Amino acid sequence: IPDYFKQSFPEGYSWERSMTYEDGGICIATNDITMEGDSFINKIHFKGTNFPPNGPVMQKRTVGWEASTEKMYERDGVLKGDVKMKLLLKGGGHYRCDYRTTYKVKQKPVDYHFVDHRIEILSHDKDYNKVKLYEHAVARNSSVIKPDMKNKLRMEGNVNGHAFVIEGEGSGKPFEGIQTIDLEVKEGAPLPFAYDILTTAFNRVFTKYP
Repeated sequence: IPDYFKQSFPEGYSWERSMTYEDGGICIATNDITMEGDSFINKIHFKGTNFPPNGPVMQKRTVGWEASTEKMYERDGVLKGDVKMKLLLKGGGHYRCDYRTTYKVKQKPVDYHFVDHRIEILSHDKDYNKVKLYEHAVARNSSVIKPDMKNKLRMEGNVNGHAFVIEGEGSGKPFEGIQTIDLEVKEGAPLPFAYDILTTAFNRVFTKYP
C-alpha cells in the first residue's frame, strides 16, 4: 500500500472535509500540514452550522466516536476518504455523521485501501478547556520522518455562531499510527457545544502503513 501522506514530506499536504450529521448539523474543516524540523505544523479552520439548539451537540450529550473504518481511494487523480461515523450518546443511541475528505497529497497525479480508526478523549477538565486526546490508525488491504515526532496545531473555529480558537501540543509514532495531543481552548471558552465534533479535525501521517 502506498503511503501518500508520509511521501508528502518535507513539503507537506492539506485536506478538506465535510461532516454531515443526521439531524441537519453540518461541519466543514480544512487543515494545512507542514513540517518544521522534528514537528508537524497544522493550521486548521473549522466551521459548523445548523445544529439544533436541543440536539446532542448543543446539549453536550455525546460520549465519543465509535471505532471506524475509512475507505481511502483514488478518483480523477485525487486521494479521497469516506467513512460513516457514529457518535455515541449518553442515553445509549448513536448520532450518525457522513465524513467525506479530500486529501491533497504531494502527488497531484497518483486499488482502494482502508484505515481503521480509534479516537478517544483520555481526560478533560470540566468545560473541556483542556483536553488530552488519543488516536490509533492502521491501514490495511481490501527518513524525513523520525520514529518519534511532535505535532502542533492551531484551530480557528466557529460553530453555530460561536467563535473560538484552540491550540494543541503533542507527539506520536508516525510508523505505528499512534499519537496523543494536549488541547487548550484559547478564545471562546467555555465552548457551548459537544467537544466530540472537533476531535477528528485535531493528520493521516500518523497511520500504520505496511
